[PDB]
Amino acid sequence: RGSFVEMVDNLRGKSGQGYYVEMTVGSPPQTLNILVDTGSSNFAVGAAPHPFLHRYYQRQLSSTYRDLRKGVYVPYTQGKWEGELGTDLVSIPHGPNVTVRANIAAITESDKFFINGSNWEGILGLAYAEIARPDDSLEPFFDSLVKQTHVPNLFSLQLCGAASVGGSMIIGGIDHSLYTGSLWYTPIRREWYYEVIIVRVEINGQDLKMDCKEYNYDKSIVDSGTTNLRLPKKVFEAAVKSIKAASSTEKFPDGFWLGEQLVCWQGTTPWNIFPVISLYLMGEVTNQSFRITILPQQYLRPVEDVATSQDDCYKFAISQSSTGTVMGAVIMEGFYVVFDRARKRIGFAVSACHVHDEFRTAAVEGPFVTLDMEDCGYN
Ligand SMILES: C[C@@]1(c2cc(NC(=O)c3ccc(C#N)cn3)ccc2F)C=CSC(N)=N1
Repeated sequence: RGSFVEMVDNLRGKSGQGYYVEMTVGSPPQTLNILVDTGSSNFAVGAAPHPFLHRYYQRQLSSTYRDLRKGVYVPYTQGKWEGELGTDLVSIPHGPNVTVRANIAAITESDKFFINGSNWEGILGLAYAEIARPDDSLEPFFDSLVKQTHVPNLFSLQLCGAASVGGSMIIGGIDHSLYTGSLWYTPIRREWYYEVIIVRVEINGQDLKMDCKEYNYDKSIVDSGTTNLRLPKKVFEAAVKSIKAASSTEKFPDGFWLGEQLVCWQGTTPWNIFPVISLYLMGEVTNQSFRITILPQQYLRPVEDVATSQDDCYKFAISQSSTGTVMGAVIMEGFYVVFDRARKRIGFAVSACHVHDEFRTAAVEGPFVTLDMEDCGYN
């Protein structure tokens, strides 16, 4: 009840490949590493020997498997998985001491879904039923967990990272050792993705003076399943233009800002020429907001596997989007993030583990006065 020591440090991963938790599926239990994804709502796992997979769900061995006799084709903007739907017994060894009958999509075909060299063989969609495939009748895992057990309807994520990353996913609660200062809550605007409303943006304290509605076009979401802070092209333009201006003692190729090239130094990174980035999020109270600030340490990520270079090369991990803002790993790694489903809100605090230097720190600050925040939501 504020201390979940068993669950601390239960996230593992590799830079650029995401965070995974260990899960078991079936009877007797088959252990699998499962990507933690707040951007989708399906629990889907490798079920055939795709050569990139360390292991896979073997239904024939599970005595508790049930077939739903339904299939599902799930495409993304590059590329896809296809699966056979069913149920089985699932548990999280370094999570609550419980077993749950949940929906499972057994992946039988894919393209560009499994990553070569990755050490995970499935995905845990933790978002809501509205975006479940094939439809909202297919209950997501977390919903099933809460319904069948006494686990409270809340989880929290401390994505730390830095070739291997680490973190904690606290199921059913909050662990206070994971954050400093105070949690600040922003409303979940609708229960499909974890949608939130950005009401103001600053670069090094400087506003952007954009219609806040632009910031949330057509959506702003919190997503552990994406690396980048992804922005709508308009906001991206204004953002980069400002980041360029804040940054203009060094010249960088246009391709770097566009994610088309890496930039390398040899630990001689001029972190301090790079501005901090602040997003004000709708608060809990009318005309009240709060501020989250990330460092260049978050949006400039080291690219490990460059055979062609002996130096330290970095990627600009702020990119343009057509699905609205994606608050991904670049954002979340600054913070302890509480997905308070019970109260339709998302909490942020400074991560006890976030990476910084002796000059600037990731911050969560409040309160602020911000009028017309409702007009910031897109309809
Ligand atoms: C379901 C999915 C998805 C997400 C991912 N996630 C990742 O590979 C990934 C990689 C690095 C990081 C980080 N940090 C997070 N996620 C892979 C496949 C996939 F289909 C679709 C697009 S974006 C999203 N939220 N989830």
